[PDB]
Amino acid sequence: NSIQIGGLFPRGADQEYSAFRVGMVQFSTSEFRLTPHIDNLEVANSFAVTNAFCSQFSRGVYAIFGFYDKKSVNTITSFCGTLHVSFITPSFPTDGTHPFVIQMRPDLKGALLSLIEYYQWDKFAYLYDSDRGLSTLQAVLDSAAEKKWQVTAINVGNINNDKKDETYRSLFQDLELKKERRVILDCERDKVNDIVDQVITIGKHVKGYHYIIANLGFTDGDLLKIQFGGAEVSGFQIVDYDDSLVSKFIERWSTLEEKEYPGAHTATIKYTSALTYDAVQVMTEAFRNLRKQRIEISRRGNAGDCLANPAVPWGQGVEIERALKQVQVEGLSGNIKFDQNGKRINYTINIMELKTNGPRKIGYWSEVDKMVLTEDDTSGLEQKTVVVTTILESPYVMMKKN
Amino acid sequence: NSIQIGGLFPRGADQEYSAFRVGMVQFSTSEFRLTPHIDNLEVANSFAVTNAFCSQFSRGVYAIFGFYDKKSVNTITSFCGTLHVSFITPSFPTDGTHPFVIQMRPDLKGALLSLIEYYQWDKFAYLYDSDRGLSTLQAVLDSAAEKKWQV
Ligand SMILES: CC(=O)N[C@@H]1[C@@H](O)[C@H](O)[C@@H](CO)O[C@H]1O
Repeated sequence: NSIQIGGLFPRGADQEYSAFRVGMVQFSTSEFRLTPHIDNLEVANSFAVTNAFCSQFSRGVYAIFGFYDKKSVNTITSFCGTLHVSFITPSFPTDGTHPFVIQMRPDLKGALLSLIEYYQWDKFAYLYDSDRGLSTLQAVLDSAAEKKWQVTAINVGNINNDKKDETYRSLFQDLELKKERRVILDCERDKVNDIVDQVITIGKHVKGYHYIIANLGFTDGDLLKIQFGGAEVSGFQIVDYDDSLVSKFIERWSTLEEKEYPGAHTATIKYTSALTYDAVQVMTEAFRNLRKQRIEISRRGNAGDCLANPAVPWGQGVEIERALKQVQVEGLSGNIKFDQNGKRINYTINIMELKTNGPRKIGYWSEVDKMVLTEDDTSGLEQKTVVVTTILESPYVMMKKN
Repeated sequence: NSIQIGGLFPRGADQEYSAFRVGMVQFSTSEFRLTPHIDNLEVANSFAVTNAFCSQFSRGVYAIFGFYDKKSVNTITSFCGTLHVSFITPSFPTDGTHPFVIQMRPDLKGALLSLIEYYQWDKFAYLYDSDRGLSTLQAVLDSAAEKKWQV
């Protein structure tokens, strides 16, 4: 029953962890029940990640669930490659094929490239943050030559917070040199709200400007401050609140007490936390399929010191990989299915534009069909005031007497 | 007075290791010396670098000369940054202020940003590989808007 797993959670991720415990209750059965070992660490420091991963490998876990930053992702991936320990995470996908990793986050690259091709953009800005890797940036730069775009790529990530008001105003005066009106905010939701706060201050949110929020959590941030500005805003949504399964989860989620489960009394859930809840369901059904297939997975003895030289890989970790990558269930992220590399496949991402009446589902793409949604004939406000420009020159346009 | 040192060298790098051996003989003095432990490894595997760093730390070296890739660099920086071990490298610099690291290679990007200015280039082609990295590519793109370049 007690199947041991390793848990690595950042120190600022409250809702992301509280989503893990709710998954532990919803998916626990009488056949068996997972026994997590949790340690809160600074995810950026890779030595602590190395120390914590070895702190789990010694205790004899069968799988590990955690996170990584740009600095620490290499530590996880290579340790899990030689030790055959399976790793499930909601953090960004690796920049290539890495085994013994189960990346719950879907590949956003195919969404953004297509979304730009829908709007027929041939010149746009792209403010990226290295915190989530430059895999998305390498794609737009690669596709810049095929479709003859002219990208204005600015590493907005490396900035300090005490000179933040001076440099952000200094940034848009550089974006003003080309008269740029098409920006892509490839940042995490926190930096987005920091950018959006400065966009209103200088006043670049009026009729004409068009932004893209290039992350899976469009509705997760605060969007009411540029909703009435007039500038069109796009984004991506993976946590579909239209579906019934989520509507059931939100009912139970909306009621819970916020003292025991921090960050849970709201009506929405972050795409990080939502994937955590679904990550439990993958680890559940994986060991469940290990029972039905009659496979022995318990450790023969002590795992030992992780720095084992020569390197010792336990053979029964392979079947845990093969069982994890055969899971095909339904959750908050639509269909959840994994390829031989652990990348999400068969998935569905919604495209949301911000209008006057709040968020609105307008499009969706798939790894086999792009930009399909036809059509959003329902809803619809039917309101528009066209802007006509002219010049005061007689007799075409003259001011009246009174 | 035999001082012990951690030596981290990749496999395909032979002349680099040659130069290290030459430097020791040229600078070794009569009253103290450098006693290196040389772990030849593949620099890309983060576990290997971790495994090799601890083999040097347990042997009790006083400083470590080595290299790093795009992947393994963060393994070195945090490991030395917490253990206070000194690391000396000719690999490309750290994108930031990481202590206990001695970067022998100087900052090339500032020079390239200036040379492009001298030739008065306004549109050009930039070729790069993701293996070495992209910090210079981040730099040319950082000043492509500021200086009106069509990269
Ligand atoms: C070919 C295939 O497997 N299609 C499935 C579809 O049947 C299912 O309704 C949906 C759930 O979101 O996920 C898709 O991947």
